[PDB]
Amino acid sequence: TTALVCDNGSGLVKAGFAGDDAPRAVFPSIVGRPRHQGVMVGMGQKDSYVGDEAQSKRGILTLKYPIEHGIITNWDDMEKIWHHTFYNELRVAPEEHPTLLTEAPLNPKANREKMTQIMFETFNVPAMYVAIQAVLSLYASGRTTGIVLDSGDGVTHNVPIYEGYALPHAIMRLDLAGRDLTDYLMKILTERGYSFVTTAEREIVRDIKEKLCYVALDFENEMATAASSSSLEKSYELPDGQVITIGNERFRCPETLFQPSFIGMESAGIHETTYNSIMKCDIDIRKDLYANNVMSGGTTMYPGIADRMQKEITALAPSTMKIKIIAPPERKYSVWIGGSILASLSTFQQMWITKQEYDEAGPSIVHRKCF
Amino acid sequence: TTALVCDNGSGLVKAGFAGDDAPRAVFPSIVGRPRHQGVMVGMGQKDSYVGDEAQSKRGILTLKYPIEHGIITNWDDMEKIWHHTFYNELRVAPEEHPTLLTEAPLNPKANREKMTQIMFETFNVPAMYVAIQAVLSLYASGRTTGIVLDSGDGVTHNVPIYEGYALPHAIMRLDLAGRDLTDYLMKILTERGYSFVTTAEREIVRDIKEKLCYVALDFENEMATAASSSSLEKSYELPDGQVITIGNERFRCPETLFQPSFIGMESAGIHETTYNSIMKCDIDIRKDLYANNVMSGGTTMYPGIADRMQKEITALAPSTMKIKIIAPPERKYSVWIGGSILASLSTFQQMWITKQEYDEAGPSIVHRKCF
Amino acid sequence: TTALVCDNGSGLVKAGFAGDDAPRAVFPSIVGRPRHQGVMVGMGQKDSYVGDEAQSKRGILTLKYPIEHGIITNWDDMEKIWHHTFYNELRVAPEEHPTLLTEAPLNPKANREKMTQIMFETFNVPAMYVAIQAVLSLYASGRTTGIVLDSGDGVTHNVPIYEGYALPHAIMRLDLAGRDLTDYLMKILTERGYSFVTTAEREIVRDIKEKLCYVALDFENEMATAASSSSLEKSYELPDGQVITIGNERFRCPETLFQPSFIGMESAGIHETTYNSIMKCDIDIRKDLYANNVMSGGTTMYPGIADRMQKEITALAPSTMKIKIIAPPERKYSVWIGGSILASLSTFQQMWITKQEYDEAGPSIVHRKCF
Repeated sequence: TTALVCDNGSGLVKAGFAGDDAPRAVFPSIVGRPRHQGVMVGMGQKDSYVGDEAQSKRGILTLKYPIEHGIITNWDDMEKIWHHTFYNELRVAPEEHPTLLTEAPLNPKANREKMTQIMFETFNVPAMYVAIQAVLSLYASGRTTGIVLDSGDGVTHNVPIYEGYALPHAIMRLDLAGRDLTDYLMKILTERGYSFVTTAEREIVRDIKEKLCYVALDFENEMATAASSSSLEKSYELPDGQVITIGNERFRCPETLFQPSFIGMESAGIHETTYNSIMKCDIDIRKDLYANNVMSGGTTMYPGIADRMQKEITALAPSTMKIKIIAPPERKYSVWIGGSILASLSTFQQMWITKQEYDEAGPSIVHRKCF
Repeated sequence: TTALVCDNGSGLVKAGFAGDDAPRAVFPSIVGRPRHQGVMVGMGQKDSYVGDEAQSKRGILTLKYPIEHGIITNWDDMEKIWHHTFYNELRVAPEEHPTLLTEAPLNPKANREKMTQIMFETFNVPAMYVAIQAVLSLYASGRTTGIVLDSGDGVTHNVPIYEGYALPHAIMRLDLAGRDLTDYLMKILTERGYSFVTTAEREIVRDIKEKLCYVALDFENEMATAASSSSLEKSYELPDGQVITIGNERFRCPETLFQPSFIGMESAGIHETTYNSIMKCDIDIRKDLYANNVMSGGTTMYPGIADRMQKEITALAPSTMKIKIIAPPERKYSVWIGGSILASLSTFQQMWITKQEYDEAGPSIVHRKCF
Repeated sequence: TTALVCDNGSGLVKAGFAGDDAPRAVFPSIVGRPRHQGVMVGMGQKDSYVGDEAQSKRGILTLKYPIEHGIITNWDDMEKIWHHTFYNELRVAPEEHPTLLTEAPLNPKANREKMTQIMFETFNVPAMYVAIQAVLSLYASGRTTGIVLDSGDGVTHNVPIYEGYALPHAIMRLDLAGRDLTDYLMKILTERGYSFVTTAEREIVRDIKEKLCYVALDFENEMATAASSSSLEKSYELPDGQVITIGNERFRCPETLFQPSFIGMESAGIHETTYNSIMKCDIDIRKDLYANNVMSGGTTMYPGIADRMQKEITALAPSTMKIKIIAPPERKYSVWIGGSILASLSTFQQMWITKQEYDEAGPSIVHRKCF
């Protein structure tokens, strides 16, 4: 009695069979529709494109994401994707295989409830389970207890976990991502003496961030040194036809995660927030949580972020603690992997949700059953 | 239920039966009337000559074209031609056979409407359809999707096409032809040191263009080399009784299509215009459109034009594209052939226009039904 | 110590003396060059015409605008214009009078820097200042705080302002203008049953928009009523020799500004964009900004646009706001007037930019000094 794992990401969709250790089918979750009327005339009496079919036609077409992190607002597009995943990608029948679905942290009551109903009434699967993306990531690292920061191509969250059990009532959402960082990056460049007011320049700033941004061991020490000298300056030539320069900007951009005050947020930096989440956690797992801090997703990929996290937590630490930061090599696909191992374990078998249980208790049962 | 195909060209008329792969009746569409009164006195109490009858009497008589590309202004002459085509040429009854008619791009509302009315009220055909000359050409090459440049003996147009569907709202008209090129050709010859001010000389320049003009791989490279040296010079003796010489002129004449700035036009060269038309096209057909560029008609016959087109498009191309230029051997009769294959296909059967549909919606229905 | 005000528009140039309340010298900024070679032969061994000299010769000559809104790409032509303005128009010496220059929103770093350098090194003026066209318009209405929509004969922008201070980092550019609207207008006419495929017809559509287009109190209500009935239909006879008709088209054309979705733009309507700009603004000026919304320029002239703006903003408003729309009678020349009043005020005297300040800080200093 194996199950299918469908991971709904913030930019990519991962599908596979239970007991498999690597995804064999990955594709973005996008809907292709014409940008404007001129595109529509040449469409050829057809509506839209779904899946890999629209992937190579992306520039011309408007791509809409069924998932906003976050929250699924377009149900009609989302349905097409699941169909495409099970049929065109997986090439298996949903009725003969159970389905494992992922959910965004703090998922709305209407949104979580509608999805489960579709799986049984529409697809008519024998049994399906819904799990948290952050929870899955911890399993992949092989750690049952820990805290995982999940940043994908949409949203970033801090979720504490014990022996596979999470605390949804204690999950905080971070709205700070690379795009926000880029606007800050432009602000710092302007102070330096480089003007990036035009739209073309802003795109260039984005490229600069992606390839020329890293984080230093001590921000206050490094920022002042970079601000008063040209020792850390770098220059990059883009294929478009012009040359731009970046200096203190390279480490200042990622800094805002640690110090939100630079962008203008009421909430305190990520390093303190991680601390608050662990403090609110179970008494015998805190020791494990500090030594099991794991970051997941493409956005948090920036090298040295783990080292930078280590620097602030140790300096700002109280007294009865030790700080170690973990950054697994497979962190990009950590979320999918945890579900796979979890589904292959005996302990998780009792935690599955069936059709009969669903009808009587509703999708709400997820808070009581799902950790 | 077969149909007759009547192709109304910018100099030749092609007629035949549906399912036939080659025209068996071709003749120019001309009206013969006396040039002056002296011709009129010897006429023999008669008005004018229509069809093949006036073809061998062309020098003496004024030939008027019912079609200006373009736009049909003389209805009375045009009617005679259709009659001649169906009766004297085809030798079939219009009432027993459906008729397929062609139309010029951006055909005026009054002109398109009057023609269809004549076909049903006058000829009383069971059903008739009107198609675009450019659209037909693409079918002949066996390509359902592509972009075709149509240059005949009257006008040149760029029309994008997908699965047989065209975009009339996005069609641009080119007024640059060989005759315009010839005037330019005279201008360049004058700079060189050859004087062609007299009328007889101008005719000679025309002959020179027709037999001694070709296009080089790189215009800027070649023009400077030709201008500063006699290495590319050629001389031709006309049967009339005099000898003339052409050099850099041979490749400069066709160049204006690529670079309209030489003649004095606001609009940019043809290579850029083709690009603009494809960009405005449907998202999944653009990849096909670049690899399916097809040129049709006698004017664009000049060898090396396809090679020259290839050179500029690749050099001026952005980044996410590949450039291939197609020049089919049967391009002279490509327009007629596409209609023939199209009429023999099941998919096109649903796209035919009938008498009842016509009366309620009018000739306008053509934009909604005809691609 | 008075100054000269040179307003560089998107079609007209306004010049005058500081302390004057009305422009006494206005002329389009155009360069006259031959359309083609035939014009060139009759030129008379001369290059081009600048200023009022080329104004009555406009049909024959190609007119090039030094300013693209927007962005100045042709420096050589632009220089001639300033010379003509100060000398032939103004009839004053640039060296004895300070010069006030205007700039397009989001002006490129190279373009803004080159202009200021020319004013001091070339003209050698005692002192010159550069101001934003949108910022100037607010002063003319007599309001120091507000938000101004600037649409001329080139580009449309939304710029928030407080006590004379603007926010260039928060300025969004609108590419929607009457010409774009006209293409839409043709699309709606086609649906109705009127065919405007030919080029001559398109010009007619333009005339129709200019004289027969207005905006109704409720678009959704009115569009459906107009679509299903002939009650709002109008007909116009052009002097050329033909008669055309317009109905629902009259209010649908201006609508696209409110609802960009009709043309095919990712961005949301202007009414929402104005809201976003104010929200991002200073805390004590928002109350003033909503009650001080001012529109400037010829394109936004269409009567009822202010009334239409009022309808959507009130309906889509959250809770803690009141909506009032202001449309000053002198809005056509509002941009020039604000500079005039601003130059005559004591508060602005400290905000002027001098030669010594310029050389050390560069043209960039404009973001720090100019609001």
